[PDB]
Amino acid sequence: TSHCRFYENKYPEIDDIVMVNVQQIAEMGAYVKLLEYDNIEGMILLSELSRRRIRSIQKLIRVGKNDVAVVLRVDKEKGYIDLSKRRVSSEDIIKCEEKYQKSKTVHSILRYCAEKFQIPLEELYKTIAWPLSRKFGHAYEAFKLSIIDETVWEGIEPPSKDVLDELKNYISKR
Repeated sequence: TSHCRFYENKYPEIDDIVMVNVQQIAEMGAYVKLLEYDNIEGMILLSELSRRRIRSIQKLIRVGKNDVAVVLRVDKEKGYIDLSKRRVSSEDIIKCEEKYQKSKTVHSILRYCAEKFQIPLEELYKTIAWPLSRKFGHAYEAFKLSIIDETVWEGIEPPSKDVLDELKNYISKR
């Protein structure tokens, strides 16, 4: 449709560095959404927001803004996810931002097709993006590689040869 998770796994793994958007700041901590996992809910309790004891949170974290966090716990039965901002090194922030930007581009591209050819976005991910990602590490890389090498598309069975062409074609411009 118009939204779908970036990766194959529904939930992130522990120790994963995810990009998040801060929805609000409660008394227990911050509520955020995982931009890369179709906006599922995640929490960062106070002691994990920083070392200091804020007692004036809206000062350190600004609502509506993105941020980087590490996954500490994941309860798949209830859908709860515990994250930390504290523990993220400055290097992790840079790596996370780079990956997100790439995943964002891939998504934006696949979205173009999803609409145009009127097909469910998740099918394209399952049929193009993830498989390519499984082979070249990240779909974004495969897309760039495809520009200079057709052998990339080998094995990929799109929903219809028609879409694959519009894709090959779209990746070219810009």
